[PDB]
This record gives sequence, C-alpha cells and structure tokens, in this order.
Amino acid sequence: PVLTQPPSASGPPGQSVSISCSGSRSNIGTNFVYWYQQLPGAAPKLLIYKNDQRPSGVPERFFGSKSGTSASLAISGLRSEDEVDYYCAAWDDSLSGHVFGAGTKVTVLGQPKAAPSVTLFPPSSEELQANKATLVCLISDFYPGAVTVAWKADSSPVKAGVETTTPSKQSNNKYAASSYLSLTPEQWKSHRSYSCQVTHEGSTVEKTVAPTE
Amino acid sequence: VQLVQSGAEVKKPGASVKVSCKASGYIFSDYNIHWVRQAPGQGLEWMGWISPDSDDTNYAQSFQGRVTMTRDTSITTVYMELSSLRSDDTAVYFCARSVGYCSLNSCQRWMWFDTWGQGALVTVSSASTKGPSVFPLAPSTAALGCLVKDYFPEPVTVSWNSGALTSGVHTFPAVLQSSGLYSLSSVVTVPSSSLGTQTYICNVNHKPSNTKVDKKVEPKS
Amino acid sequence: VFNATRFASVYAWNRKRSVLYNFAPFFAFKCYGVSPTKLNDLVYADSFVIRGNEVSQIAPGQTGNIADYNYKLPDDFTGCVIAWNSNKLDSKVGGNYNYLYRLFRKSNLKPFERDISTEIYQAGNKPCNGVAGFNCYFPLRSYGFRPTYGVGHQPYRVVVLSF
Repeated sequence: PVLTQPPSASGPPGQSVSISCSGSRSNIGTNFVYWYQQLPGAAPKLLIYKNDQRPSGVPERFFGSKSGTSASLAISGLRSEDEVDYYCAAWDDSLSGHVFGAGTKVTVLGQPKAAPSVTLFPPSSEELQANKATLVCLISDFYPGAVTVAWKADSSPVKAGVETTTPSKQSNNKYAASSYLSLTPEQWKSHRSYSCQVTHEGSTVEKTVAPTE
Repeated sequence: VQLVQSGAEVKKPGASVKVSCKASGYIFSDYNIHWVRQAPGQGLEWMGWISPDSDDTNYAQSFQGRVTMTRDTSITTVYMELSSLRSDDTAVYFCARSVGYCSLNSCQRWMWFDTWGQGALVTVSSASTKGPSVFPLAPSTAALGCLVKDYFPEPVTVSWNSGALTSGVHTFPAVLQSSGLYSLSSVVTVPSSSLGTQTYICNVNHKPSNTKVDKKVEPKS
Repeated sequence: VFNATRFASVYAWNRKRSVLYNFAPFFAFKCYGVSPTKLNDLVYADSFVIRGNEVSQIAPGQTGNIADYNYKLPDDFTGCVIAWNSNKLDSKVGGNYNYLYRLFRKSNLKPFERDISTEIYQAGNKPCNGVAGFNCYFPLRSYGFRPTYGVGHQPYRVVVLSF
C-alpha cells in the first residue's frame, strides 16, 4: 500500500504543469496529503500542507487540490527554480506509519547536438610491476547523456570485465562518463588490438590501440 | 530554528552507527523529532519519532524489531542505534521537527515536518581503507592525466600544480567494480606544442589515511 | 487519577475504579446532591480535558457540543465534577494535538457511554464509503493549545466522581 504517481512530468513554459497522486483507502480520502520539494543534494522542505495552505514566503502560484481518493498539484510558472523533485506525503492508518511517493521530476521545455570525443589512453610501464592491467577509456562532449559503451577484442565483442559509470553533471550543460577493463598483464600482448567504442545518437566512434606504441 | 547532524563515517556491515542531531534556538520539549531516511534512487521512507518529555519510541512495522532509538535529554540531543546494518540500508538520514506535539497514533493527520537538518549517509562493504596508488598516463592538442585505484573511503580530491591549471580539468565520476573497490580518473587537455616546457603535476590526497602522493608524468617517445 | 502525567482525550476517556484541597485553585468546584461540607462527613473516576469555553457544558442535563457528542451526564446524578487549571502542564508552543474531540455523529449518546470509531460521517445522499471530501467529513478534530490563547481557551483538566 504505497502511493503511486508518474515518475516525471514535462511541460513548456507559458502554461502550468499538473502532478497527480492517487492513493489507497487509508492514504488519500481519509487523511490529509502534503507536498514536499527537495532541493538537489539538500534537505527537502514543505511546499503544500493542509491541501490548500502554504507557509509564509511560498509564492502565490502553487495550487493543490483533491477530489476523491486522489490528489492533484499544479505549478504555474516554470523558469529557474521548479526543476526539482517533488514528493507526495500522507499519513497511513493501515500501515500505521508515514508513507511517501516515488518521486516526481519536473522538466521545462537551445543546446546543439555535439559529437562525442574519445581518447584511448595506452597503458604505462608502472603497471607492469603491479601484476595488473587496466585499460582506461574516457568519453565527453556528448548530448544527451544516455550512452552504451562496448569493448571489442580482436574479432569478437566482450562483455566480461566491463565497467560503466553514470554520466555526471558538468559546468557547461554536458554529460560525461568513463569505461574501464579488467585485464591480465600477459593478455595485453596476447591480442592483435583492442577497441573502445560507444553508441551515441546512432554514431559509433572507433579507436584502436596497439601494444607496439 | 536550527538542526545540526553529524558527519558521515565508514561502517563495515555488522557494526553499529552513531547518528545524532541536536536542537538549538528553541524549546526542545514541545516538539517531536521524526526521522526520515532516503536511499539514492527512490522516494523517502519513515523511521519513527521521539517525544522529548517521556520515553515513547514508536517505529514502523517493517523495522519494528530492527532499530533502536534513544533519547538523551541532558545536552538536548537525540541518539540513534542501528547494529548489523545491511546492504539495503545504505541511505542518507534526516531528523525533522514537526509542528505541535503528539504521542498517540491517531494524531498524525496534522503532523508535517516543518524544518529539516542536513543529512548524514552511511556506508556498507568490508573494505576498511586501502592506500591509494597514482599511476602514470602517457599521451598518444594533447591529453595527459593520472589514474588512482583502490582508494577508500570517499571523497578523494585531485589538484593540478596546486590548482594552477584548472582549465580543462574534468572530474570523472567514481566507478564500483565487482571487487567492491573504487577507481578515479582525472585528465587535463593541453595543446600540441607546450609539453616539454610545462611539467604538469597532479596532486592527489586521501584525508582518512592522511596519504597524499604527488607524482610527475613523463611523455613517451 | 489526579497526578497522572498522561491524560486521554475526551472522546476516548479513561475510567478508573484523603484530602483533595491540597491542589491548585479550582475554576469550577461545584457539587450536586452532596456539598463539600458533607463529602468529608460522608466510586468511579472518569477524566478528560476540556477547552476553557465549554467547561460549563459538563453538567447534568444541558445541551451543547461536548455535552451531546462525547461525554454527558444523565438528568439524575449524585456525584460531581472537579475542574482545575492546566496551562503550564498541557499547553506549549506550536500546539498540543494529543487532545481530540468528536464533532460529527449519527445521534446523541446513552449516559456514561463512550465511542471510539473513525467511520467517516455521511451528510448527504450519495454513500461515501471511504472518501472524506465534500459532504463527508472526518469525525475527530484536534484543537491545539498555545500560550497566546486567552482566558477562555486554556485546556482545563477535569474529572467527575460518579457515585
């Protein structure tokens, strides 16, 4: 018996966006529901309480109401502050505990498409005495940040030993990630060449490394 | 109203956690202190509350016999005990003050969390700490960097020539392998001419083990 | 019964089966049938908390809000009621939501009878099974207490001594 709601809602600026929240018998329609706004990487604070009421300092453009066993929240005006996560909070009597929502993401509706850049860094000589061989492959300057990195060894793709990182947030509205590989030092000379490629916007970029520099 | 929590520490599974928060600038006896956890990836989750005038520690049904919550009213603190923490309990933890005060069960209709302290997250896994090792990276514009592996715990910072070259420095996200360790990479992009007259030194550090190894990078011809 | 730290609300009151003048000054110390000069020359314990406006509603045979919906004395009665101040014990900043009352019910109660139920009241024609929106309201409402309240809104702890 948990609250359910759409994970993300997107709208253009100029009109409002509506967030719906439906509950069970003992979540909504028998008790009040509250809305919490979470700043990214900080403590969330109250935005809607008592189903039509707001604390002082909250601007008079946030609207919430409920009709049946479901509640609705509407936000009018989306320019620079309301691109955060929202939570549907209410009291439950069946579980006798406070329950929350899954989390609603709000996105407003000029960045051009950019081709990714990949550099296959060759291994160095210090790793030879460590009995370890890790191939490093970096990707950057790609939009959007939804990429799949694949490794090609000689004439066959490889799945074992892959490492994939979640793309991060830069200072120029860009996403970047990285890929590694677990490898034995003897196996580096054992193949003809190794390949690091990524699938981004239908563009697969090919870089090849050789053991003979 | 101000609420201050403690920092984040390393906890190997099977050990206990020391998480607490204090009350300042207001009367501590007339407000309940609820606790809310949040794992990264999904929504919030409720823990329980403290009535700071008696001994009433209600919990949720899921974690009824798992958690231990204790009041220490002398130095206006609220302590919390979780022993034998498991892999699903890796979350940031908040303590929050609700307006008003009630200790019953049919009184939560008018209880919402007004103010929140900053969160303190907990850790998992049997890795206590390992001395980080910086590895040279040869070029193949130009790009050179230094790779560090087997460092624990987070965070670990990188700095290039005491921050003199900060342009083009990208802080890549950390990675988790199957062995449970972490690897971090940081690279800087330079043009294709000024290499031999600019000795780029990346300075790394690790605060818990107090280890900071500064290393030169040599191009390979 | 008098020195209890926790007092229940009026809708779900406690029932418990010396000198009484060693307490605080009393707002309402009146008795029926017997007098305080006759009680010392002479038993149930039902206690709850009532806001300062409707303390006079606790009386044998008169209508009102708490005297018609939560707890009410019959027309015939031989015991009596003691009311006393409680402002530095049960009132605190931010409100005290432990003290509830029931406002909506099908009809008035039998004497010496209590009801503990959260069935949502119906005030119209469409049967609302579990939706407390319009025309269907939750029975129990909470009335907090702040030190900014006046002389008629303090939570007065009260008890009846039925004989």
